Amino acid sequence: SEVQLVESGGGLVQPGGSLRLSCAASGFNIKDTYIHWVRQAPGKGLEWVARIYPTNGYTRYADSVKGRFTISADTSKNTAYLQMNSLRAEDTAVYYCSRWGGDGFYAMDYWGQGTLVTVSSASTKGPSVFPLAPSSGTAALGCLVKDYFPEPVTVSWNSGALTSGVHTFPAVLQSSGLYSLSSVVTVPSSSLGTQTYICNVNHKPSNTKVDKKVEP
Amino acid sequence: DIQMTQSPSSLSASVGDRVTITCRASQDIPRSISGYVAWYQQKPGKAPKLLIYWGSYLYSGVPSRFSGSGSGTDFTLTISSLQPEDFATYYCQQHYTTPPTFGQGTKVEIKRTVAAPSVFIFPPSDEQLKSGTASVVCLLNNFYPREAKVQWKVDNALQSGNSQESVTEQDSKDSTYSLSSTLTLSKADYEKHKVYACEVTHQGLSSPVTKSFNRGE
Repeated sequence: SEVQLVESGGGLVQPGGSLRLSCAASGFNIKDTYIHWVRQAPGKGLEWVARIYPTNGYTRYADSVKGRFTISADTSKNTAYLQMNSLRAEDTAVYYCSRWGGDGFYAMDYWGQGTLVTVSSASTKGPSVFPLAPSSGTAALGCLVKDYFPEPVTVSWNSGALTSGVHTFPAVLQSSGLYSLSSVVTVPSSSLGTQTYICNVNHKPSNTKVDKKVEP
Repeated sequence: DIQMTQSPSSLSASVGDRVTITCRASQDIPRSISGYVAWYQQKPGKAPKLLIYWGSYLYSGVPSRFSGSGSGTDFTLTISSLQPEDFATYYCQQHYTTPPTFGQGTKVEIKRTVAAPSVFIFPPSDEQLKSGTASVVCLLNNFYPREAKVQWKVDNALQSGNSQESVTEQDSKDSTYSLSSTLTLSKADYEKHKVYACEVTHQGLSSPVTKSFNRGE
């Protein structure tokens, strides 16, 4: 099988709180190289924070996290970990697992998809989902995903079968402190009444998962 | 602690153009030294991807239009023929020593022909009004360039402070943007006004376009 790094464990956490991220490696043995965590705060750049050499457990950290975060690796589970303690607003970021290619290769050739860590004292809230209904040779229709926290939400259409013309908008933070987004799709007005359209909203922070039928 | 300082910060270029991005190390390194910088491409909401390693070596699977070079303190990424897929933020990195450090990033946007937005308006759902709030939504679909102004008008009364906009990242196939504007009103307020309008201005429109609806049809 193929080289691959899958992060997990992210989510909402209160200031001063703790959290532990995992990074499952596949298609190579993490013993052969270094594993890193690199993070990216919203709208900012890439910041290396820790590295580990699994075989002997050697670790180094960026000053910004030194004394609060700990990296480790379970060779038998081929998995790396980031124990984050005493968390602060500034640690809010997408956390990526990456690696060094190996002995002669200090570039980072594989990264995971990243896991979002949101440090905040606000509590979890599932979205309400309302339809954005079409009427009047092209139609537009959508779903309003409203009043949820924290980020993120996934939206697909017709169980992933409809992706052409789809736009899912970046969330905006309302003055109430809850996020709201819309997801729209343009289709041919002939299909209206024949083919039905449903959006699959998913908010794993609240284990909310809702389908909604959009029609006039 | 080697800092990498990247330039320019943002740029706009057309399909087919040669694009050149620059990166400089803070530590004085001589011309006789090279091959310690790598370059990464990050699309919105995705992991960065390796393009170039050791200054100038092309990573497997990466299109031949990307190339790098450099020595001493100065390095360069070149895209020989910019493609619409190439919308992304580009980051350089030193792997001379630890800690690994990155440039600030260079945002590449694709310049293309002007396209006016297609505009659509959506009244609030019934299912929503029960909750005691009403959202009206205006969609500006697939347009270029990004600058566009949306004004709400309620029975001609121009609105302010009760709406928020969101705009998508440049599309990787057609290089357009889309935009949503959402007008949030209380039910009591929404009930006591009749015609709800959305007025869009954009350099591709000879005259502003207005989509509207009357409450209840």
